[PDB]
Amino acid sequence: QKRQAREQLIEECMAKMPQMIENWRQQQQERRXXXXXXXXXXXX
Repeated sequence: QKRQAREQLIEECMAKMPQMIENWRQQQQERRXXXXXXXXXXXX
């Protein structure tokens, strides 16, 4: 039972993997462009 619970958990987590990594990568990538637009609006 424990083993199967482990395996199902791994399955769900691997289904959530590309989702989480894309969600965070795009968001960090967005924070870079919002900090670049706030530093280029403070410098005009």
